[PDB]
Amino acid sequence: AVGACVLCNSQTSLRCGACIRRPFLCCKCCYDHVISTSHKLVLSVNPYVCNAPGCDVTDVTQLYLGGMSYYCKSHKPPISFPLCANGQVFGLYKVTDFNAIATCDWTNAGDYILANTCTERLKLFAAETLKATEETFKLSYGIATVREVLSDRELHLSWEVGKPRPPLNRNYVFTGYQIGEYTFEKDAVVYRGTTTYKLNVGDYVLTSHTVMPLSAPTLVPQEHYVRITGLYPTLNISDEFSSNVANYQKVGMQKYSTLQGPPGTGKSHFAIGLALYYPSARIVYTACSHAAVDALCEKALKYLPIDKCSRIIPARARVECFDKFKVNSTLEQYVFCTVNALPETTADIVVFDEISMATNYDLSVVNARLRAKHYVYIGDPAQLPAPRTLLTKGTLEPEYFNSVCRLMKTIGPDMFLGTCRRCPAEIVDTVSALVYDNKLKAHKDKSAQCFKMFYKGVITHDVSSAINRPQIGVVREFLTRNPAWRKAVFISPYNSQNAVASKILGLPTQTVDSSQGSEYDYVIFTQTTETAHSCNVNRFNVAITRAKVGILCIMSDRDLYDKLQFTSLEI
Ligand SMILES: [Zn+2]
Ligand SMILES: [Zn+2]
Ligand SMILES: [Zn+2]
Repeated sequence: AVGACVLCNSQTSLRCGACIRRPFLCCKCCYDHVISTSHKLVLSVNPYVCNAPGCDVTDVTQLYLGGMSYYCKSHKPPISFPLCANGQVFGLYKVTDFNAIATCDWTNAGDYILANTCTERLKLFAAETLKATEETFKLSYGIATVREVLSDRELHLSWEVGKPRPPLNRNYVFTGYQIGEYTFEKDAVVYRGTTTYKLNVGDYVLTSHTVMPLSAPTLVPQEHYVRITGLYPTLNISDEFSSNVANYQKVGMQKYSTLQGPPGTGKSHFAIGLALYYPSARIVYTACSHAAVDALCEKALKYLPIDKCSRIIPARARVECFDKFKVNSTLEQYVFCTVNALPETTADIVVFDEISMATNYDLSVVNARLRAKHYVYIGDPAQLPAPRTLLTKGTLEPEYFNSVCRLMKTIGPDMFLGTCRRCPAEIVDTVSALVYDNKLKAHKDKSAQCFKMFYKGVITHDVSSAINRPQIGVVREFLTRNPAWRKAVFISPYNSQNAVASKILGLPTQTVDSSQGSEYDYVIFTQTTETAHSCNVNRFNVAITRAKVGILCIMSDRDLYDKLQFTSLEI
């Protein structure tokens, strides 16, 4: 019951009992929370409530200080002072944005906009409130019961009555009962057991968690040094990494640094190269996803001592991680760990990659568990953000993804990798104009294997996941005449479309959001629909920037189709 205001940092003992995170408020600000919102319960060592028997008066605007206890207007003694007096609430040591953040439901984009345009402490209140609201609601979907078990990879499901049903994507992970975590893909449903337990009938919940509080800021205050501080540069750096030396120096002359790395521009190369320039430094490589850390591991396995590297895995192990480094050895000079599994340690340089996919919660967790001399944030605000499962009204723009992306979109990034080495020029040219203001350059020539076709087709829906069978049919007609594409990866914005494409075409499939950070020779993309999800420029950017040799885009949107600097196909 001891703390300081979360708005002006004035110590007090008053906590709001209506806020889900019960923050500490001083006497001057508590008055504005209570007199401007619906939040009227104030908490202290003793609940501010009428102490008279049988009274339900909890509104502090209706309460009075009588003697040492608190009473309402119908029970207060003659000599009593109003608790809410002189723009203050009685407490020891005797706001609009805070009010919005405290009263919002996190379903509108404006909520997330405020949560990133506010003060740091407010940013941390919003983050923890959001996570809480996300969790307190994950308990309101129906439960799953197995009708019949057909194969080892497919089941029949029966859903509970009264509650809504959660979608069947990997984003919606489930805990089985403790038979292990499970994911489902949309009659028959495909099941994926983190273990090889033969899911039987009579078996049966959405994963959840407990919102631990936060303490560290999203970004530590910036520090600009006069020279490389805390690190010892080499003087014989491989020529393969020589282009990044001027950037590798800025990292050492600053507390934190921002790198915008468009697709195929060499982000992982910059990351592992930072260690070769500082060969004595302890480096923690972290990201929110397991695939990102594994990508950084695979890159290290080529340029770094395989004996100074460790892949930290959570004891609760769902996906397969990297199995070529020492597992769970925090003592190594090179530690590769997801944010949630971060140990409480120290380092010289911390590298946080895939920053577009980070939440302000993740950023705080890192600035806490990891105390370091230099933090490096690598990503691209023109790529996809982390899913905000409560956001249903409005679109979150890149400047509101997190604090780092806001910086990259407002003041600019500290470093910008401007040469794409992966994609054919046709792709590079298209994205450079679409999201990079023509600042992205192409190293490769035009492949002449980048084609586009405008075909709206027919849109069917499995619940809400979209499907366009006619667009799959067009792809089938294309594969019969382009054999070199039988190895192509099918990519779409919809899981259901991918499922239908797997069966009809036989190609490996991937959603755009799951394709992020992956590269492929040939890519086949069907927009499937003309929706805000299907036409998002970040999503379209990621999708087409996956191809190294060729791409075929079956388009549903006239604008994005015209912008594709590809050869048009007819059929
Ligand atoms: Zn205050
Ligand atoms: Zn409140
Ligand atoms: Zn009373």
